[PDB]
Amino acid sequence: ERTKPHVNVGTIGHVDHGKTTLTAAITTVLAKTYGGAARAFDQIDNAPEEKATINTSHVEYDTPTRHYAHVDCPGHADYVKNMITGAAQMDGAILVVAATDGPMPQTREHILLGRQVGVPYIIVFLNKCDMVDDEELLELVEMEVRELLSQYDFPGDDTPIVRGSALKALEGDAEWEAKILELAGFLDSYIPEPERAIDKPFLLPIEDVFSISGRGTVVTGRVERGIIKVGEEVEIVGIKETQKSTCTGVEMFRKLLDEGRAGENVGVLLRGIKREEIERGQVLAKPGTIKPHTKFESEVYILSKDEGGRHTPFFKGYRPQFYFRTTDVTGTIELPEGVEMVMPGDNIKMVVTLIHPIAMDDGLRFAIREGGRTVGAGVVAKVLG
Amino acid sequence: SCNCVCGFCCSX
Ligand SMILES: Nc1nc2c(ncn2[C@@H]2O[C@H](COP(=O)(O)OP(=O)(O)O)[C@@H](O)[C@H]2O)c(=O)[nH]1
Ligand SMILES: [Mg+2]
Repeated sequence: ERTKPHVNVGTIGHVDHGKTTLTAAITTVLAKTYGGAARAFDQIDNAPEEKATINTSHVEYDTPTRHYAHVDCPGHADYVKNMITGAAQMDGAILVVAATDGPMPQTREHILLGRQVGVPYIIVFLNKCDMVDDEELLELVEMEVRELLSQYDFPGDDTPIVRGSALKALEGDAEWEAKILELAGFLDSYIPEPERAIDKPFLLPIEDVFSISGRGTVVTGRVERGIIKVGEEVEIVGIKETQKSTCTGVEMFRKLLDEGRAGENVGVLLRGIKREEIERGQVLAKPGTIKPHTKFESEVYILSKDEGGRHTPFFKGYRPQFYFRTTDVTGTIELPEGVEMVMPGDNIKMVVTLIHPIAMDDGLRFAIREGGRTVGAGVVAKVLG
Repeated sequence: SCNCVCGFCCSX
């Protein structure tokens, strides 16, 4: 052991359903049982820092086989911002639903957003299960969620539901603390280990570009993921028609290498490629692992006024820049049926059409800007073409 | 290429 699989989880669900009570109950019960830093309600409900303004907390807990980074946010606003910008990373999500109230609005909203941003797996923890002494009832509160998760394409019929109480356990009533651990079992069993950047296909966002008389053209940048080995084929995707080409060499700090790997800045030499055949906004990629698209469906968050966002709303015919990886491309937006204006601070489904194509796939994040001044954030929820 | 500590750059 020492440093084992790192998994990013989080808590979601309608307000005061017990998300922050569960987080605490987890650090604690887990800290006891397996050993680690424990934390309680009162100081986990605090909504500090930010970066990518979000009110969030962070906690780390361990299981005999995994290390978990858990995220919990005070209110719905913080979750939307986090899931859309991608600041709050989740390989899996713990949907905390009070058996008392049952599936509420924000609960559906989180399952929805969750699907729009890429949350790959959702585990359910039916909380406040101590306030209910019924048996046939919590049988529904569960069939509600099953059906619901299914509404948005989550295997509701297979989603693990855990009846518990982030309170009874949290305090010490081991009888329920056993649920905190069973939940922890599903984290380990139902949440698959995240694939590490190098394991994914090769993607290199082009930064600088210059030609080499006899051989062709070299492009530079950081490997976002994958590995580019000298001699393999690669594609130039974006803006113009995709092109093929062999990598005849890699260099870094003037030293030629046999390969370039994720997390590194390198130079790749494209055999037969002319410098004018390269545009900024293009990427290098394992042949056929990503394609150029010009239209997509996205979920965007418009920065609020107090986050430095625009002081005024925008209307149809609004045409800003969508910043992708390296460059911001121009696009037109189509708003939801009967949506006139989008107010600062709002989040909405948006169909965007770019004037130039960009390499992309569901899950790609991007910034919405005006004059190089970022006013919004989004994630591609569905490439339409 | 064209870098040497940590800029964007290269060679080939
Ligand atoms: N009786 C009882 N109280 C709970 C239970 N789970 C959490 N608490 C209470 O329910 C409220 C939920 O707080 P919190 O975790 O901050 O809510 P969240 O906004 O959904 O994260 C608090 O007032 C807790 O005391 C439970 O299962 N039973
Ligand atoms: Mg809370």
